[PDB]
Amino acid sequence: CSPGIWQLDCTHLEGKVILVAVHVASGYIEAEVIPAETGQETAYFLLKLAGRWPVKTVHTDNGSNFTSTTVKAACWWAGIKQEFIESMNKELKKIIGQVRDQAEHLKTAVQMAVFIHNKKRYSAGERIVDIIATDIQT
Amino acid sequence: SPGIWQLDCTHLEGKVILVAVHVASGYIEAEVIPAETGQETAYFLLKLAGRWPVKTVHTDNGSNFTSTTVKAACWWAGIKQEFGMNKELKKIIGQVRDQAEHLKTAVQMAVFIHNKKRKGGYSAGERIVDIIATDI
Amino acid sequence: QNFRVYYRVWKGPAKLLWKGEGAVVIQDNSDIKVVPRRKAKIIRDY
Amino acid sequence: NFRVYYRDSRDPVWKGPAKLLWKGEGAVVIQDNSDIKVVPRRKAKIIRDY
Ligand SMILES: Cc1nc2ccccc2c(-c2ccc3c4c(ccnc24)CCO3)c1[C@H](OC(C)(C)C)C(=O)O
Ligand SMILES: Cc1nc2ccccc2c(-c2ccc3c4c(ccnc24)CCO3)c1[C@H](OC(C)(C)C)C(=O)O
Repeated sequence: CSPGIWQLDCTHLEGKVILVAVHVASGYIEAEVIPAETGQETAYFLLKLAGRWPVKTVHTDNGSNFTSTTVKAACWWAGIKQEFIESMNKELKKIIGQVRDQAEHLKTAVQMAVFIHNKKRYSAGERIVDIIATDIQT
Repeated sequence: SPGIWQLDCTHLEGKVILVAVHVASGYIEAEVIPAETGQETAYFLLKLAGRWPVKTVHTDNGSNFTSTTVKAACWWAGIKQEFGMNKELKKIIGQVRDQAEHLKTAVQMAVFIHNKKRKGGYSAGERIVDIIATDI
Repeated sequence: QNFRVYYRVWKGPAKLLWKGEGAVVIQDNSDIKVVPRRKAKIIRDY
Repeated sequence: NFRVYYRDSRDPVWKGPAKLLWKGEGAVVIQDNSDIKVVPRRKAKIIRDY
C-alpha cells in the first residue's frame, strides 16, 4: 500500500539541479529545478510536497543536502520520518531528453516530461489519487 | 467541478504569491515567485497541470494571466481559460508569519495548515483526492 | 500532431500551414501571413 | 512540541532538535539528549511542531 512512502533524489543536468520526488507505490513524480543543491532548497521542496500529499516517510541518500538540519526540521515539523526502485527517475531523464528541444528552458522541459510521465497509460497520476483516496475512504 | 480551478496573485512584503484553488474541494497550491510575469504564471500552470487533471482555469484580466506564455501553456496541456479560501490563506499566513524567517516558508506552512484542517467533516487535501478519484 | 505557432510582443496561437527554410506561413482569424522562422515558435500539443 | 536548532560554535552546522527548557531575552537553555546547554537567542531557531 505504502501511500505515505516517498523517495527523494537529485539529478544533475545541463549544470543544473533537478530535485525529484517519487511516490513509490504509484510511480507518480514531482520535480523542481533548483539553483543550488542545498538543504534549504531540499527542505522548502519537502514542505511543498507535504502540504499537498499525506507524506509519512521519505527515503533519501546520505546527500549533505538530505542530512541537512533544515530538512530534519521540515520533517519533524510535518511529522515525516526520514529513512536513509529508481526506474521512474531514469525514465524521467529519458523523457526530458526526448522533449528537450521542444522548449527553450530546461525547467520547461522538465515539467513537460513530468506531465507526460504522470499522464501516460492506468496512469501514475490516477494511481496515486486512487491509492490515497482508498486509504482515506477505508 | 472536477477540473475547475481558480488562479490568483496576492502581493505581500513586496513579493508575489501565486495561488491555485481547486474550487470543488477548497484545496490550495501556492508559490512565491520573483516577478508577476506571464512566464512565471505559465511555469506554475505547467506544474499544476502535470499533477492534477485540470480542465478549466478561472483568472482575472491580469496582464500575467492574459499573457501568451500562459495561453501557450493552456493550449499545450488541456486547459480552457475563463476570464468571466484565498482570504483564509492570507489570515493563516499572518498567523504563522513570525514562526519563519522567509515569507515563502510561512506561505507553505499556511498551505499545509489549510489543506490538512478538518471540520470534524473532512479536510480539503482529502476532499480533492476523493473527488478526482471518484471521477476518472 | 497538432502544431501551434506563436509569432512576430508575441502573438498566437496561429494554425500551421507550411514551414520553410527561413519562414513559416500561417493564419488564425483570416489574415494569412508569413513570418521569418526563428521568431514564430512552433509548439505541438500533448 | 517546541524544537530548538542551534549553533554551538562559530557554525560547523545547525545542531539537531533539542528541547526548550527556558527562553530569555539574550539566551536559550536547551537540553540535547542528556546535556543542558546555553546558546544566545540569536544562535537559536525555535520551531513549534504542527
Ligand atoms: C531559513 C530557515 N533556516 C533554518 C535553520 C535551521 C533549521 C530550520 C530552518 C528553517 C525551517 C526549516 C524547516 C521548517 C521550518 C518551519 C518553520 C520555520 N523554519 C523552518 C516549519 C516547517 O519546516 C528555515 C526556513 O527556511 C527554509 C524552509 C528555506 C529552510 C525559514 O524560513 O525559517
Ligand atoms: C521561453 C518561452 N517563451 C514563450 C513565448 C511565447 C509563448 C510561449 C513560450 C514558452 C512556452 C509556453 C508554454 C508552453 C511551452 C512549451 C514548450 C516551449 N515553450 C513553451 C510546452 C508547454 O507550454 C516558453 C517556454 O518557457 C516558459 C515555460 C518559461 C514560458 C520555453 O522554455 O520555451
